[PDB]
Amino acid sequence: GTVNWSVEDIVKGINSNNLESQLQATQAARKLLSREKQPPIDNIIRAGLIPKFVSFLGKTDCSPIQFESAWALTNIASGTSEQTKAVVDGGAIPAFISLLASPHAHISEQAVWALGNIAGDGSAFRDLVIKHGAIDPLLALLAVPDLSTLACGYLRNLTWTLSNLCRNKNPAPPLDAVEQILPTLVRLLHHNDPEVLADSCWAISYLTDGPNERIEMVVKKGVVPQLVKLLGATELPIVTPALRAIGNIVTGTDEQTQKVIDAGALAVFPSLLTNPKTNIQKEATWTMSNITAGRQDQIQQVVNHGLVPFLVGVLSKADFKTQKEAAWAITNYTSGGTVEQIVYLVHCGIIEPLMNLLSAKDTKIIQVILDAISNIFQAAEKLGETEKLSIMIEECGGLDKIEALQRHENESVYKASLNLIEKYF
Amino acid sequence: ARKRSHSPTKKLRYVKRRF
Repeated sequence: GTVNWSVEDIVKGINSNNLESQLQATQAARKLLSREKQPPIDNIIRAGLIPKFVSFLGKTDCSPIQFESAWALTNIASGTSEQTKAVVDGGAIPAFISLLASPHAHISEQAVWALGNIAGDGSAFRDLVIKHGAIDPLLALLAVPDLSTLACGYLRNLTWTLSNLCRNKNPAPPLDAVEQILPTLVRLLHHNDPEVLADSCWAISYLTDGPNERIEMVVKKGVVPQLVKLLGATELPIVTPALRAIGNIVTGTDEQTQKVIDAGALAVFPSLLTNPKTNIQKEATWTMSNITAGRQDQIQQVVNHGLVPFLVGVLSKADFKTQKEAAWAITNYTSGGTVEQIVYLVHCGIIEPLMNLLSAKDTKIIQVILDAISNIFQAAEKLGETEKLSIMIEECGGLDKIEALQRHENESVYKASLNLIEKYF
Repeated sequence: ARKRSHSPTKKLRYVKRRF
């Protein structure tokens, strides 16, 4: 019927002025563009079919051709950036926005999907979709008393498209658009569907990946407790974006970090810092490193939750990137901590793994470790116990590593190692 | 000690095809 048509036949059917022949040719095009392997998007574009599809988007009296052309254009916009640009150049954005209010739910859902692709191309097309006025009808589609009355696929598509509207930087989405979207996004963040939750968390993570004002916009909506709850979820697709959002939030001010701590986030990190998935471990260690860069009371809350031994463990054995994040966490801890917190750090057994990591090839981690060791030595000086720390470092084999680094190619490593050896060894 | 922001994503485009 409409299966395995040639682009020639599709073009002849769409060039006929018989709306039913046009409909069947458009369905054949949709079926070609929906094939698993190498859909012929470039050939369809070269045939000049995008303007015809966009015109078909406005055939209110023929809902089937609206649906077929919307699907075809969605799949074309899912290709390269040049093909999404081809779709946009045909005028598809306002037509899809007009279709958002279609009485046919499948047509509205397809329009949502297409706008999601277009906005997902990048920040320019994201802002252009916003300028054409998509947010208001999109949100109207979600203005229901209970989200559970909506079809699951429809709701997932709406959530994904909104997340794409929140995505990308340079520039970030317009502030007014973010404020207009956020309430619905929180409501979705409280939904029970795992995919909706994952996409909502990803959107919140996008919105929190920026200056402190952007983070404040999100945290004032009260999302942090729900984010922590989702941090404790069993589904990795939910935990990953929730952890990303929590990390972004703790990159902000001390009060936003304190909001994260007050919600009970630290109690989840014993599992996260031992999670079998390496990415979770790395992101959790980065989050901990940003939390140890906070106030001394926040470092003390890290201590009270028994998380210093977990940092020692990650420093002892983990993928090298997680170990680098842990070294950063240790250096921030030692930079901002009290003498008592630093001696507690040493009592947990940090010196030996911190020294074993001086074997690495990365220069920046070496500099970070040497800075942490200098801070720990300053604490030991204030206690008059420099010789005990030096004996510890010498027994570990760390003095060998430091004296070797005296001959390192980088200037800072050279000078830091020589300072340590001149002042304490 | 300064807060260290997350590294930029290398996934610049997020688009989906309907099969």
